[PDB]
This record gives sequence, structure tokens and C-alpha cells, in this order.
Amino acid sequence: MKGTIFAVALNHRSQLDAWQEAFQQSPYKAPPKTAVWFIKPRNTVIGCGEPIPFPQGEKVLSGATVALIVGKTATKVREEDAAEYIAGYALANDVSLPEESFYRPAIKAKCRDGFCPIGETVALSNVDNLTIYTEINGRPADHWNTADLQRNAAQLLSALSEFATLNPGDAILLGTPQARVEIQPGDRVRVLAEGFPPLENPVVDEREVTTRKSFPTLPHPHGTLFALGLNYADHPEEPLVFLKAPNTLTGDNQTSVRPNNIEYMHYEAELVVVIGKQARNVSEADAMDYVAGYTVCNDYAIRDYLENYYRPNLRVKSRDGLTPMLSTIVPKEAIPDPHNLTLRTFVNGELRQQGTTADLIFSVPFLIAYLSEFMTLNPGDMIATGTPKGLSDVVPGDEVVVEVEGVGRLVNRIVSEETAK
Ligand SMILES: [Ca+2]
Repeated sequence: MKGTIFAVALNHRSQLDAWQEAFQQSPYKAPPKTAVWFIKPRNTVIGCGEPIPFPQGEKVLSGATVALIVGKTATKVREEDAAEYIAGYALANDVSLPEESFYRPAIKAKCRDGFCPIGETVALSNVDNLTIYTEINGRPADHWNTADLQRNAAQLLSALSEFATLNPGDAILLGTPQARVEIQPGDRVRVLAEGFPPLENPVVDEREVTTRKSFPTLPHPHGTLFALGLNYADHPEEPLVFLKAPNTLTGDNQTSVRPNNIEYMHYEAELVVVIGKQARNVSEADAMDYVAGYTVCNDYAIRDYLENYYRPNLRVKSRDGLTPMLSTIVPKEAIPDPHNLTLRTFVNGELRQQGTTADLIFSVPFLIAYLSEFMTLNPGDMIATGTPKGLSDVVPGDEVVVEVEGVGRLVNRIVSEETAK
């Protein structure tokens, strides 16, 4: 819609069945214990009648589904009370490149422009035993049923909101089956279900699609939050990128909660790049013209909650208030070389982490070129560029300060669940 669009992967029993043997082996080792989440960021989100831009060369699959739409702030929603937090339901389309791997986040596959049609919210009581239909050029092409999903809408809302607060207007896509249908330029793709107005979108060669969807600017932070995995040589083939939901963000001198009964929660000091101008298919050579400037984040992780499905997964990386971020942006013109800046972390005044952006594996221009090659970057989007070596455990009472030379100083305080409540 206009809120964050969350989605669940591996929720349809047909896919769990199909992947059973693979999930016993590297790199998965074991089947998912918890829900496997992803996000369809704002560049993806379109309404009925808007085109799905088709990337030349690629195979693209429709992903008819339905989404629950949150009607009031949802934090630790109890399963039995879910309906009272759900405004209704909307037909949606998880448009995607093939789901060939579930190990690393599927950003190229799923976060392309216009890859998330979503329709009208309808006030139904439930979506139990609902057949979701796909038609292509007005011919029946696919159907599946929500009774075959592992977690129902109630259970998904409860499971996600247990650690990630949802705001009114946010959505959760309930899932998709193993078997999907292919779309191609010229196709008209229609999603249908009893009780809903059909959702229809044309698929168009991307070369033909006019200007990209723009958004109103709002005070930083506001935008897609991209984050890098391993990005310091401290002494891979392509970047590991994942997205962070906006409710993870908190300001300066706030608190971040350490879960009860875990072994390891660590800070991560990072240079954050903020986009200043809409960017698509930007070369490394002009990438810097699209940067507004720089800020700092503390990209916390709960190492205990890591799994090998879309890793690092949302239960580790999108927890409420576990991403301190400064509200100030230093303009790029104040920083002559962002690839020559010191990063440090202090805990209670003890220096625990130090490195330099000279050790970035993937440079700021590389990253901008890499992402804009397959999706539109918009003003206010953020790129958390990774963290050097020097991680350690932090516990309630601890004051954690991260600092990037010339960019800013960011304070945070760890607290217990008991203190925060
Ligand atoms: Ca990180």
C-alpha cells in the first residue's frame, strides 16, 4: 500500500515437501525452525493496472497471494486476538525470478521495480480455505488454497509482531506455492478470489516504462534501509545485501533491548550512505552524484537467532529499536574521501572495535551501481556499508557508542526486557 510490505517464504506445504531433502544438507543443514521472512520495499509496490516492468533476459514468475492488512499498532499480538488488529485483506502478487535458493536473501529476485502489485483492502473475517486464482490473458493459469499454508494469517501476525512492531497499513503476504506460472512482456496477469475485486497488471518490457515511481521526502531516516553483510577485508564474488524494516530504527541516546536468555548480542559500527536523487542504471563513475551524504548506525545482531534461510534473517536484524541511527546527514561535500574514514565502537568507554573504510571490499560507488542496476533507489534510501572486525557481547547497563570520523557519534544504552516494559 503505503506501509511496509512483509512477506513469508516457505509457508506452503507443497514447497516444504519439495525442499525436504535439500533442507537436510548444506548450506541449510536443517529445515526452518522459525518463519522465513522477506520485505517487498517501496519501489516494488504498485496498484491495480500499473505495469510490471520486465527485465530483459530473465525468467519472471507471477506469485498470486493474499495479504493481511494491519489496522492498528501490532506489537506482540496474541494469536487468538489477531482479527482485532487486521483491518482486512488484499489480493497481491509476489512477482519473482525463480526461487532457486533460500540461503541468501533474494533481493534481485524479489525487489525489482513493480514486483509487488497489491489491490483493494476488503474487510473479511478470515481467509481460511480460500482459493487464489491466476489468469494470464484471460485464461486460467493457476490456483492454490490457503488451507495448504503452514502458518495462517493469525499465526503470521503473531509470529512477526513478537519481535517486529507493525503499524496501521503495513501488510503481510501470506505465502506462495512451489508451483508458479511464468509471465512475459505483453501478458496481462490477473489475481482473483472469492470476496475480492480482481487485481490486474500488464507486463511490459522495462525499456518502455516511463519515469519511475517517486515519493515525497520526509525527514531522515525515511526510505529503504539496505544493509551489507561481509564488507570489510580486515585482513566475496558479489555483495550480500539484505533489507531492514523501519521499526528497527531508533535515535540517539535511546535504549535497545537484549532478549532474555540468549548468549550473544553484539553492536556493529557502520558508515551509512544516504541517497539524494532517484537513481536507476547508474554507473560507478557517476554514482556519487546521487549521494546526499553520510550518517552512522549501530547494526545490532542477536547471533542466537541466526538461521540458514534468507540469512541474516528478520528475527536477528529487524527487531524493534535494535538499529540506532543518527538523524543528521553530513553532506558529501564535507567528506572528500568516505573510503578513508575511521570507525570505532566503545563500550562503557572501553575501545572494542576499530577499523577503516579503506578496508571496504565493495566501495560506495560499486554498491550504488550494483543496486541501481536492478532496482530504483530513491531519495532517503540508506546503505549500511558493513562493519569491521571487533565484535563483542553487550549486556543491560552497557553504554555503546559508535563513531565514524567526520560523520558522527552515536550513543545507545542496552536494557533488559524487564526494564523496557
Ligand atoms: Ca551489518
